[PDB]
Amino acid sequence: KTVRYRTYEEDEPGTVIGTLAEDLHLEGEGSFRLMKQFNNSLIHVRESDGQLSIGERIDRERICRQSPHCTLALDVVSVAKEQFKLIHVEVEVRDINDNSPRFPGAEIPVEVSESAPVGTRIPLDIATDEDVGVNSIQSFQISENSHFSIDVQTRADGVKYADLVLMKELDRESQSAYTLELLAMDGGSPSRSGTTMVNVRVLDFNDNSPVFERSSVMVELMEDAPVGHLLLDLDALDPDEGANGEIVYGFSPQVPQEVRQLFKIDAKSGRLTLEGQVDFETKQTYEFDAQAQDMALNPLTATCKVIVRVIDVNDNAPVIGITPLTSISAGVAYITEAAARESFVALISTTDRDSGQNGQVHCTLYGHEHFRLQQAYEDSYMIVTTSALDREKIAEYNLTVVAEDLGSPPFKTVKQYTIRVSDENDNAPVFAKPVYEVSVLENNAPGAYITTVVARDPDFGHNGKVIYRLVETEVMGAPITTYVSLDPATGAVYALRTFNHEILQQLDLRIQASDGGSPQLTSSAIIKVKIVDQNDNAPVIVQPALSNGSAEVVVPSRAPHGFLVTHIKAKDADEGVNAELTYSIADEGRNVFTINKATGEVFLVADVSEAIGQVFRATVSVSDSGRPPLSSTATITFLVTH
Amino acid sequence: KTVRYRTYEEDEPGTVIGTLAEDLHLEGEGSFRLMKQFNNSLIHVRESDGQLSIGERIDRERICRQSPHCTLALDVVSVAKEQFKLIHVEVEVRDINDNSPRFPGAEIPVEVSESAPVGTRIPLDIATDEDVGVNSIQSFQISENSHFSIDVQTRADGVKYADLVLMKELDRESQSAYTLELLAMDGGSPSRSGTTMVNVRVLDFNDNSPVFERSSVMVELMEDAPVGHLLLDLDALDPDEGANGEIVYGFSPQVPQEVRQLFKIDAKSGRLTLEGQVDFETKQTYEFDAQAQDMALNPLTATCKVIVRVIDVNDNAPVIGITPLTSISAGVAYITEAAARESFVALISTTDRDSGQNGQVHCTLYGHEHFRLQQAYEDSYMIVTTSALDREKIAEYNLTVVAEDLGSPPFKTVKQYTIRVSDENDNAPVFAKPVYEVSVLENNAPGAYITTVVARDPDFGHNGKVIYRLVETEVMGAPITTYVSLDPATGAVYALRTFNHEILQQLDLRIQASDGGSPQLTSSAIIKVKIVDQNDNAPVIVQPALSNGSAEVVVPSRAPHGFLVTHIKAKDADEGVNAELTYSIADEGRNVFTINKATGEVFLVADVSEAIGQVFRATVSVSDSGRPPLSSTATITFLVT
Ligand SMILES: *[C@@H]1O[C@H](CO[C@@H]2O[C@@H](C)[C@@H](O)[C@@H](O)[C@@H]2O)[C@@H](O[C@@H]2O[C@H](CO)[C@@H](O[C@@H]3O[C@H](CO)[C@@H](O)[C@H](O)[C@@H]3O)[C@H](O)[C@H]2NC(C)=O)[C@H](O)[C@H]1NC(C)=O
Ligand SMILES: *[C@@H]1O[C@H](CO[C@@H]2O[C@@H](C)[C@@H](O)[C@@H](O)[C@@H]2O)[C@@H](O[C@@H]2O[C@H](CO)[C@@H](O[C@@H]3O[C@H](CO)[C@@H](O)[C@H](O)[C@@H]3O)[C@H](O)[C@H]2NC(C)=O)[C@H](O)[C@H]1NC(C)=O
Ligand SMILES: *[C@H]1O[C@H](CO)[C@@H](O)[C@H](O)[C@@H]1O
Ligand SMILES: *[C@H]1O[C@H](CO)[C@@H](O)[C@H](O)[C@@H]1O
Ligand SMILES: *[C@H]1O[C@H](CO)[C@@H](O)[C@H](O)[C@@H]1O
Ligand SMILES: *[C@H]1O[C@H](CO)[C@@H](O)[C@H](O)[C@@H]1O
Ligand SMILES: [Ca+2]
Ligand SMILES: [Ca+2]
Ligand SMILES: [Ca+2]
Ligand SMILES: [Ca+2]
Ligand SMILES: [Ca+2]
Ligand SMILES: [Ca+2]
Ligand SMILES: [Ca+2]
Ligand SMILES: [Ca+2]
Ligand SMILES: [Ca+2]
Ligand SMILES: [Ca+2]
Ligand SMILES: [Ca+2]
Ligand SMILES: [Ca+2]
Ligand SMILES: [Ca+2]
Ligand SMILES: [Ca+2]
Ligand SMILES: [Ca+2]
Ligand SMILES: [Ca+2]
Ligand SMILES: [Ca+2]
Ligand SMILES: [Ca+2]
Ligand SMILES: [Ca+2]
Ligand SMILES: [Ca+2]
Ligand SMILES: [Ca+2]
Ligand SMILES: [Ca+2]
Ligand SMILES: [Ca+2]
Ligand SMILES: [Ca+2]
Ligand SMILES: [Ca+2]
Ligand SMILES: [Ca+2]
Ligand SMILES: [Ca+2]
Ligand SMILES: [Ca+2]
Ligand SMILES: [Ca+2]
Ligand SMILES: [Ca+2]
Ligand SMILES: [Cl-]
Ligand SMILES: [Cl-]
Ligand code: NA
Ligand code: NA
Repeated sequence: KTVRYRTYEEDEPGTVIGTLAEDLHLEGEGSFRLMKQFNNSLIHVRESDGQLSIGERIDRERICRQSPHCTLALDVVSVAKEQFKLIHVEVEVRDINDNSPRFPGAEIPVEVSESAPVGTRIPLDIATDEDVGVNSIQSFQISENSHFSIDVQTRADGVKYADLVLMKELDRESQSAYTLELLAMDGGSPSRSGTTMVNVRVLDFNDNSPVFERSSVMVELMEDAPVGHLLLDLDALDPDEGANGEIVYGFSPQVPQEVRQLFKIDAKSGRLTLEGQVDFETKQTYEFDAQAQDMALNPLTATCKVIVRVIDVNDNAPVIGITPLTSISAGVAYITEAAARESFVALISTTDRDSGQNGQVHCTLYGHEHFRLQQAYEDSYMIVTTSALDREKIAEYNLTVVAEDLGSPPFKTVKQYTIRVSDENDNAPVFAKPVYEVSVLENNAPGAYITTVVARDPDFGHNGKVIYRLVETEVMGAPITTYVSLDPATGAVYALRTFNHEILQQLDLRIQASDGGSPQLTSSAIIKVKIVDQNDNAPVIVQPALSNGSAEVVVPSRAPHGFLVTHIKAKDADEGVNAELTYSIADEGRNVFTINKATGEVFLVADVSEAIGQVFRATVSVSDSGRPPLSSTATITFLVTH
Repeated sequence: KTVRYRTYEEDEPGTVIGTLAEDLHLEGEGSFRLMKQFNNSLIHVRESDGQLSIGERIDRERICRQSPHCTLALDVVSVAKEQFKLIHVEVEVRDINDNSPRFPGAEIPVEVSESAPVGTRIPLDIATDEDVGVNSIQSFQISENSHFSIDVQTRADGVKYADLVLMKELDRESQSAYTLELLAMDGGSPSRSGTTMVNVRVLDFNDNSPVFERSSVMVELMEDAPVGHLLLDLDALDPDEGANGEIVYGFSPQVPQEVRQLFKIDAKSGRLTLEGQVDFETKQTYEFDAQAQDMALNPLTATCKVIVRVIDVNDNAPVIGITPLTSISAGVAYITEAAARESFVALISTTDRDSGQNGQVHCTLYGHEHFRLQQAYEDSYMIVTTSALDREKIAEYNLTVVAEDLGSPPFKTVKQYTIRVSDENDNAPVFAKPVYEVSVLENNAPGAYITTVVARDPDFGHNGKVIYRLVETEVMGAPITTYVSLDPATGAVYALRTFNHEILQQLDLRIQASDGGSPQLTSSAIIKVKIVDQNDNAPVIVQPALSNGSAEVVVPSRAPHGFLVTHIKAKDADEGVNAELTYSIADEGRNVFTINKATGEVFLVADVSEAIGQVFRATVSVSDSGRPPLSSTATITFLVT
């Protein structure tokens, strides 16, 4: 039969569970023993009457571990009136709360990503309480915090594990670790707690792109900055951890290739440097996005707008260009001597590629005062005449143009230029004097030389070649061209005929000088050729009438001394000295007749000597004054009559 | 001086810009000419009046490209009254919209991660309009969508570039591509359009862990399921692309080594198989988290709660254990023959480790009807006595216990057991006969043997060895211990004295037989020794009185034959035959007297011849029957007066 008692674990040995003999009204005898003791039993039985007392130590957690019931079963045998009996006894061992919740370790380290969704579960080491029932772990508490809570769950074989659950989204940059106190406690007003620490390690996600310390940057860069010049040390920052926050600098992928060759970005430090050479006169502003990138699985990027303003340097000098209105030779401007005052000759351009004062030009002209500088428009100055030009006075000019910029120091450019004045037919031939006077002795040879005329045209080339022409004029009906000829190149006048003074005294040539111009220019002069007389006409006796060189006149013997017989008149063709007639009645032996040398009047020296019938011959000559003189003779006879 | 006109690009050649002679009130002359004719000039001037017309085509976009202003400069020279003059002229060339916005290429390919925050800018190929001012690129057109909204920004050098900007979070699993044709038109009333293709390709991020078609699953596993048995084909899914969505199955990191050695998960297919062996009697429920993992750089994981409930099979047979109250040998129970009805002898345990009917046991006992089975508690049956036991009748019993479980089919276990009955001193010695009788011849030697007695004790060991003792009783005053002795071991009786029948006829010995037990048991018997006579008593003659064998008697002579003279009496000490008196009348010569052998009376044969004075001599003897017979002698004389 089954008799049942109840004990309480870890009681002092020798406590009264019960007594069989008395509990079951057992009158008779008893030799109460346990039937077998393979291990040293925990309960002792009084042989006298079957009293069951706590023998050794009774630890429920050692004999039943986590089993909800713990019954110690023993078989006692007795003897009553020579009958051996058996009684089966079951002693329920009640549980005492002599064990407290325990955790494996004082700290539980756990890891979770900041990118995990709310509700993600994180395992925790289970607590254990070696008691059973209410004396086992009933409740769990977590320390007050914002993010984490616990939930307890039981497995199908009854093992009661715990989970840490995430309530709010994490951010490792705000908070990267958590320290939470975890505790478990059992039932019954005598309550026992056990504790541990949860160390939550928040693992980083790359949820932050880099960002530059400054969103945009401008830097100034001299256009003569040397290679390696440091423009700027770019800086960025990333809050993420380790590689996710480690930055590498460079260009935005859209930056053209010119910039990538001109400028360089150190990928580690962000230094931005010049590797090429810039030129303000070509491009004065660069605009590009630099970028920063973190070294993460899914990299994040940020950009910074960089502006480089290039600054101008005086690296250009003035350029002088000269373009003439009219010219043939290089670097020579031509202009007609006919150009009026303030005529444009050539245009000067003075330019400077730079900007500001460095590109501003002052132009100055050096040369004869006949030319002036006149500004036409920006950096464009005209050369203009200030006075009338005269090729015959000045045929060319050498000029000098200087152009300086306003840099400090300034660049100076110098250039030379030549002006040549074009000929117009501005001057006509000019005879030394308008009227020339020359003389020619009568009875010349034919083809004799009289004179030469000269006219002058100072114009050059064909416009200044003189041509001489005999103007056609009449001379005693006939034309001038028959008496005289003129070499049209030299202007030499040659006589074609032999001239006779007795006929023609003066010959008036009219010569024209012409240039080889278009229109032709002419001028006239006159040569007054003088023919002067000579002694080629001997005088002739007119009265008395001549008969083969002889004559006769009679004389009355009735007449006085110094008689008026006859009057010898004579004529000469020449002029002046050569027409000075002097008379002589001479060589007669006896002095018979006497002559008046003035008016050729012949008188008698002797008295009336004979009566009648006398013949007397003498000679009477007429001469002129010129050298050599010529003369003619008349032989006249006189007779005495009554 | 600078005189200013204005024209419009690509106008009809020969069109009138203006007239210098008339515009500048130029009275006088003019032989208007250009100074520069080294390249083929695009403007020609009429000599008469200085009016210049468009010679060739004038294309602003080719002489000034993208330059805001386009002024052609020309230097003309005239001659007025022999004076050469110069006039500088600036002809503004105005732009018309004979050029349309355009994009460098027919397609713009673009890639963006679905994980990019709002506001991320994607650069786009810049548009170009070769006109200037309002005729330049003024407007950018965007396609209506929820995620991409673009923004136009202007640079230091005035070009209007456009950025593709994202305002709302993308999801490549929701939407993975976009195709947007990008075009722009310029300002001013006649607008010209130009276009390209934008192909937005969304790149995948590993933003979705795998998840199982079922969060938990339970499977039943027979405890005799063979190695390789298929428990379950795990299935999991991942929306992500390529390797980010390709799964490998295995155990959660917390799974003990017992489970990892016992069960196996194929990483590729997720098949869960038994490689070891389970035993319901050892562990009947397994619980573990299987997990699936995507093959991504930093993979994402999911778990599935797997329950394996083990099923019981009848793989254990009942075990029989027997524990006796009292025992010496292995597998042998002892019990005293003194036990009463229904005394506990031994406890049988019949158990089966299985569960259900497979573990439920029926116990049956086979053997002598003196023992039966009585259940004490669960799987615990008592062997009990049913009747009184007697070691002397049955000392040992061979029993058999049978224990079957209730499986289908059932397991049966048999066991043998032996019970031995312990001896108690329940029996006392008992003699063959209660009263023994033997005889002894008189006059025996001293120290002679009479008989031997034997008693019987069936009890065992000391409880059955008999010792005999002579009970102290008196015989004619003295104690019996003096006539006889008893050997306590053999039971032999030796005669101590020599016995005389005349005195002692019957000797009543009282023997006790006792066993060697505690308490000691005794029983008594009696030996009646009878003493029988012998002939060691010679008889003597009493009447008449004797004198060394002689006597004398007188008688008167007056009588005939047969007279009463004298009467010869004798006595014998023995009994029976040896006390048989025989009378003899011995020789006297003459036939004088004759004797009656019955009553010892002697008479006379001859008459009275003599009166007085005669002496007569004879002998008369008495004898007994025994062998040898004994006799004494007496001589009697008779005389007359
Ligand atoms: C204007 O300038 C011309 C150009 O000549 C010069 O060339 C350079 C070397 C520099 O000196 C410049 O400053 C200058 O422009 C002058 O022409 C030169 O004239 C001289 C003298 O008349 C010539 O030399 C002569 O040669 C002949 C024959 O060999 C000799 O008989 C003379 O005795 C004399 O040495 C020279 O050839 C000529 N140069 C050229 C290139 O033609 C010119 O004098 C000047 N005009 C004025 C008005 O100043
Ligand atoms: C109770 O059991 C004992 C011993 O246990 C027995 O051992 C074997 C026989 C097993 O097969 C078991 O089945 C069995 O329980 C029995 O004792 C045996 O008795 C036999 C009786 O014939 C003996 O054999 C005889 O022995 C004599 C003298 O030695 C010979 O002259 C005969 O020719 C014959 O062989 C045997 O020796 C004996 N053995 C032992 C170990 O004791 C016993 O019989 C049994 N009791 C009952 C009532 O069945
Ligand atoms: C166990 O102990 C804790 C303190 O460690 C208590 O707060 C709890 O209520 C239980 O008694
Ligand atoms: C659990 O354990 C902690 C530290 O071990 C204690 O501070 C707490 O009161 C509880 O007993
Ligand atoms: C080209 O087309 C666009 C619209 O498609 C207009 O903005 C433009 O004016 C031109 O017609
Ligand atoms: C610009 O060009 C596209 C083709 O690339 C046209 O489809 C569009 O209408 C616009 O004219
Ligand atoms: Ca305890
Ligand atoms: Ca406890
Ligand atoms: Ca507890
Ligand atoms: Ca963060
Ligand atoms: Ca982060
Ligand atoms: Ca980052
Ligand atoms: Ca430069
Ligand atoms: Ca410069
Ligand atoms: Ca300069
Ligand atoms: Ca002149
Ligand atoms: Ca001239
Ligand atoms: Ca001239
Ligand atoms: Ca002459
Ligand atoms: Ca003359
Ligand atoms: Ca003369
Ligand atoms: Ca155009
Ligand atoms: Ca245009
Ligand atoms: Ca346009
Ligand atoms: Ca997605
Ligand atoms: Ca995805
Ligand atoms: Ca995935
Ligand atoms: Ca099993
Ligand atoms: Ca089983
Ligand atoms: Ca079974
Ligand atoms: Ca008995
Ligand atoms: Ca006995
Ligand atoms: Ca006995
Ligand atoms: Ca005797
Ligand atoms: Ca006798
Ligand atoms: Ca006798
Ligand atoms: Cl003459
Ligand atoms: Cl005797
Ligand atoms: Na830096
Ligand atoms: Na599968």
